[PDB]
Amino acid sequence: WXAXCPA
Amino acid sequence: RRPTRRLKQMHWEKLNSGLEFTFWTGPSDEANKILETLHTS
Amino acid sequence: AALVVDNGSGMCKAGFAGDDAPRAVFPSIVGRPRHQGVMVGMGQKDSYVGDEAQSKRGILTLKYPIEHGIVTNWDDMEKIWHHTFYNELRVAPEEHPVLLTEAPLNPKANREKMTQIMFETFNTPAMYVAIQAVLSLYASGRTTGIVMDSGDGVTHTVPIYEGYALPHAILRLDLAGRDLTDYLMKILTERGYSFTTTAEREIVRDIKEKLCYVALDFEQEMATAASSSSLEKSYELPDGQVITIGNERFRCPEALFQPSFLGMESAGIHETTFNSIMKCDVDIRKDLYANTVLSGGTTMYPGIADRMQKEITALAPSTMKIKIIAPPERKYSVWIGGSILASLSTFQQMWISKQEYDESGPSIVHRKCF
Amino acid sequence: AALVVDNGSGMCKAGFAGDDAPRAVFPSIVGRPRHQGVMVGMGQKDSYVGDEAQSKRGILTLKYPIEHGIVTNWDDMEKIWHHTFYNELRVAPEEHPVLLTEAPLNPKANREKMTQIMFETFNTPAMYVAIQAVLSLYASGRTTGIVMDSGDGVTHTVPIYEGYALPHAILRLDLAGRDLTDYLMKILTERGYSFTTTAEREIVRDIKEKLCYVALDFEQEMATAASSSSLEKSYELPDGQVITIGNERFRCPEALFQPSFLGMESAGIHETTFNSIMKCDVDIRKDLYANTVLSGGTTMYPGIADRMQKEITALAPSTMKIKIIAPPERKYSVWIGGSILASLSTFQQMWISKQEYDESGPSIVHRKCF
Amino acid sequence: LLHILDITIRKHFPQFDNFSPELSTVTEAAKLNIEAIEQECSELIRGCQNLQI
Ligand SMILES: Nc1ncnc2c1ncn2[C@@H]1O[C@H](COP(=O)(O)OP(=O)(O)O)[C@@H](O)[C@H]1O
Ligand SMILES: Nc1ncnc2c1ncn2[C@@H]1O[C@H](COP(=O)(O)OP(=O)(O)O)[C@@H](O)[C@H]1O
Ligand SMILES: [Mg+2]
Ligand SMILES: [Mg+2]
Repeated sequence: WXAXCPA
Repeated sequence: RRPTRRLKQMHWEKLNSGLEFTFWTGPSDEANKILETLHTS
Repeated sequence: AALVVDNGSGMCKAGFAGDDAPRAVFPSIVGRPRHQGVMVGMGQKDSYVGDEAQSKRGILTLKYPIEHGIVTNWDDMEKIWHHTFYNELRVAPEEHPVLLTEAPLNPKANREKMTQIMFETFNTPAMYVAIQAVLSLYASGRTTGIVMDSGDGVTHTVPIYEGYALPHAILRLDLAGRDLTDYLMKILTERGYSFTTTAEREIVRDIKEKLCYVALDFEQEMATAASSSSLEKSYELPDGQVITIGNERFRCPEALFQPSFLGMESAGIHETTFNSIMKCDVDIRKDLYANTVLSGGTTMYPGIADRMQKEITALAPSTMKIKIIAPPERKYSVWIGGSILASLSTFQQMWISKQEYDESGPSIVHRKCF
Repeated sequence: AALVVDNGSGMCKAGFAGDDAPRAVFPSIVGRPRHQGVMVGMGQKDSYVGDEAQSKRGILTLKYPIEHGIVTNWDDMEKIWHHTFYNELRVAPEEHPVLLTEAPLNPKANREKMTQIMFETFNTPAMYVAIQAVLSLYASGRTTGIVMDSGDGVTHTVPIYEGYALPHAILRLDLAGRDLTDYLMKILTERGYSFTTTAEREIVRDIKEKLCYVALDFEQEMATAASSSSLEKSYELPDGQVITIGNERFRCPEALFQPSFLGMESAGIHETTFNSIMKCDVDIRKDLYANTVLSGGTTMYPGIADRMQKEITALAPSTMKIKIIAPPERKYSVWIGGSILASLSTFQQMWISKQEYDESGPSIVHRKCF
Repeated sequence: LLHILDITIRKHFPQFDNFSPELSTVTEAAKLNIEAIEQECSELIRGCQNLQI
């Protein structure tokens, strides 16, 4: 993702 | 000009008041143009 | 000086009678550490309540003791009240009567439990319990009207008259701040932002309070947001990352007026207010229309006063006049109204004295203070 | 015929509409040689895609273009699709429409770039995007139930009452097969085995696929393994060494029902199913309880269906009956459902024509597909 | 019947193509109650003349 996680 | 076949009949409410007060009585030349255009369009 | 403690789902406000602002306003959460402690000698506590939990919310599982207006955990509720008196207010309830606030259509079990808990664990000399919606109009200075009570629990529309709550005319509504917070993160994932944990739910709540607003026209605003980037605003996460929201600003607060976004068949707060008024008598309908007062933190969105007035005007007959009263202190309207009632000289008559409680028992709360 | 490409985080399946099984099933990995080529006799291609990289995985850095169902690297994704159509399916995309699959609650930019790539690089006549969980229900011959999909990146519960899924009750968790693989190699070091590199990651996945199983009673099984023997299994590594794993057989799959082992506050795969059902209407809850369908490779553990039924029964009211449906071919349920949808005559009007995309650009994928 | 009138006006009567932008005060006037407005103003006169006496 963008904000949060890695994706 | 009348149609050659019977078509859908739309029902209106006749004006109880005299038509002289209404704008329908006034024979403006603009109204005559509508009939001529409709008969040829 | 009688304490005015207003427990709530989101925040609990505590102070003293006669003051114009609560002394302590802290979140109503009870967090516990989910990781084992390795550093010895720190004297770390077992449970953190209030501002301490929020500061260390990264390594805690924040649980709200009150959900949908009903206390699902009566052990954590005692913890918050203990923290309110001894820590935040630093006043022993032994020599100060305590005023509590209920919720509209509250179960009788909660009413007696609140009296029993405080009269024994804290043994306060006196008590009085009042409706939150009733106190909302008292702060505004008018006794007759309809209150659009909204918050982090459940939205209530209580058309009180002569300072008395009408029991049949109260309409419930589950659309609250928590639902919008859960809905905001569901639509924020469309831009690539994933907030899922309870610690990150507090972050989304900060975004909602700062950037979200109510658009006057939904269809007009939707086209403008897509065409131009003027509506986009930037927000900074605690870790330093910068996020951008383009049209979620007016899409999350819009769920209040169109509950079909969340999948709820019930109508919005604009129609619930109109429905509640219709349940009242015809003669008193004129007064309620011109004396409607919003309350709670949910109704603090910019432009909500104008959107509510326009939409309720069409539903109401053209003869009726609409006057949405939105005081700027509506966040603490419940607490301020409680302070006004406590400071009254005639308020001494309907105290629930400790001596009277023992002879009558916990059942006295139903008949004494209603 | 219409190609049905089901891109997945771990493996991608491609085939033809109307067939009962995917034509080509290869891992979705792109590897590049970190070492320097020394010989000139062979081609020594820049990058290897699919099972070609798996055979030579020793000298390559395997990278997954898809993480948690989101395409992180669009340069490598174009390599995989170019490999699917020209090397595995050996067909020209310019003549056959292509059906793709996307996980629910995904960023809008993920499926917007998919439309742009299909219509500009491969020049496919038509395209369509469908939810992975929705197609999993069609493979079971049902149109009313809840699908518990679980793969490498996403574990989403999508309650589907009718032909269209319920959007407001979709729950998605970022805990799937890839997360368990990282946990398996973390607790494998307790026995003295160290798997770190991405090449060694593929070895762990083989161990998980063959030896791991879900225990009916985790607490009772842990005590049984404490007595040693009768539970340790021997696995042979590509080097030649034989490794034995004891309580790690059921500890790794237990992270699904107890995500607290991975440090995630999210609920387990059994509670997230009950929570998803609770968000639906009261009338529909009866049908969803008795028509639970599992899908994906993660739910292929021996005994997961039995364990899931027990957990849901305790949470669900005793009046309702729980029936978990586990089809034997649930690994390819996503593709099989897509084959049925593509072969339908009614679906011919749901295709996105090339001219339609040109007039509206990539943004047409949001309005048409779901 | 009305949908033919749209194509009939557009094809042959360009002057009648769009009259809604030309006349907009009528739509705004449709949101007000004439009798209620007349009664409301009439109340003001009655109150003041009673005040004079
Ligand atoms: N300025 C604001 N704008 C929008 N929402 C707000 C604002 N301030 C508070 N809120 C929302 O209102 C909630 C606070 O509810 P509150 O009124 O304290 O409940 P209670 O009525 O039980 O005390 C918070 O959860 C927050 O999401
Ligand atoms: N027999 C099996 N036992 C346990 N796990 C399996 C088995 N087969 C596949 N898996 C897991 O399922 C994952 C892939 O499942 P699948 O849904 O078919 O692909 P994707 O997740 O890419 O759509 C793999 O990462 C693997 O860990
Ligand atoms: Mg409140
Ligand atoms: Mg999959």
